[PDB]
Amino acid sequence: MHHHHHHIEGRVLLLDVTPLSLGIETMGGVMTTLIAKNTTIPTKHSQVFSTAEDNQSAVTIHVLQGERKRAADNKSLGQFNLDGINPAPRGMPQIEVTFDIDADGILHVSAKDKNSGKEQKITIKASSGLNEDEIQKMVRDAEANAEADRKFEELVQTRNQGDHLLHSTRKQVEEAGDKLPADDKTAIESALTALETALKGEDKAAIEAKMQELAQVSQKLMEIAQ
Amino acid sequence: HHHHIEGRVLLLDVTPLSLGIETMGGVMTTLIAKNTTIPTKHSQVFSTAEDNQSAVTIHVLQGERKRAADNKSLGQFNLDGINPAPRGMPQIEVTFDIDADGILHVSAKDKNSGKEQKITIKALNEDEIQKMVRDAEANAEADRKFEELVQTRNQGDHLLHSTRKQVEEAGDKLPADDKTAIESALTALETALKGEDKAAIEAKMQELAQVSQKLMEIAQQQ
Repeated sequence: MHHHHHHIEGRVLLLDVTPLSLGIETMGGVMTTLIAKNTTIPTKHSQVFSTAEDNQSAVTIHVLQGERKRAADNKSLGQFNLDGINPAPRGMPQIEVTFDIDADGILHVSAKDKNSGKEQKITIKASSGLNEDEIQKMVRDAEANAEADRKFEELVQTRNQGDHLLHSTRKQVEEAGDKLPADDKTAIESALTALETALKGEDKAAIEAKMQELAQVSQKLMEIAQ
Repeated sequence: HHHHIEGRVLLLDVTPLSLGIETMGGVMTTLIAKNTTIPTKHSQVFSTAEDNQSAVTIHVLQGERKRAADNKSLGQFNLDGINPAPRGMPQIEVTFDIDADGILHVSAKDKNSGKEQKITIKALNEDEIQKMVRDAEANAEADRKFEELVQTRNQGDHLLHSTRKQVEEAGDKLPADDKTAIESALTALETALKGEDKAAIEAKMQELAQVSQKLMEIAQQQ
């Protein structure tokens, strides 16, 4: 006797639901959703995130509310800081961010360093403002821009992948005095400047091609100097 | 190196597929989304889909498909001991917890009875993962239309049964022509739920609400 008259919703009378999605801002200005809309309070989500660059001592938890992928197109609840992270390469540290909304509708956002054991913790309301004309306007707007939103997401991904290489190679440009051959660092310079201008923009794996081009130039020097 | 936060953290694995449970309508409700960093923990609250429901079946699904039959079943468990009540009343807290080793812990806890059941599933292959993602990509429109359809059906079903309860509440004080109209609208809606069209359903829901005002007040006065 398994599943019949055993089913599940999804809808619970005595409890509130989240009017619209809640999350944090991540590199590239992208909203990473933690608690999705129409989620029934109380709810809790705990997830690990990391620093966006090498030797980074601090991160800003930025709480966003909305269905848009672009952070700026989402309502910004509030933000706080967590510092005192032992330096380490980009992606190395482990920051546990937790969104816990209680029965009263109070969002408890916390960020913890799994290394130091240090945690900054705040509460904020998800229930303020709103007024469903607003909510519906927001979600409808999200429905309108959905394609552009997804495109933007993949774009940002490729982008940050490029930014990492930019910062890296630029930080790796001088291993020693004049160790890197002269006039190579010139073409390299025009290359990565033209890369900074390659992303203020829209497109594409074109950037990616530029990246796979700029990886193998100084790769000579660097690899032989390893 | 300014202030930012990257979602990608190395040394830590990531969910290959979306994980969730089967919910009313035969739809897969996602708790832990695809490409989420392990360890991760998500918790929500669910209720019964029916009145006087003494138990719930937690059916754990993995995949990007909206239909439950279109995803992978990781396991199931029954939670009994639930004090029979109207639907929506019981509070069943469902938790998905994937620890560092990649182990899935799914728990369900009835907050009234305090009784709790918990399963642990271990850790598909690259093929059939990419097959799943592929099927998702291909059928995405059909899936979305399906999810919307089941949302609408759920709405209309709540409306249907609550209205029927309102009728049963006072059927003696309810006018004959009014009763006939209401029951025609109910039968119409019930029939429309079995269909594939949203607009038809929300229409019949509308029309049902249009003739139900007297029923509302009369039910109240009892």
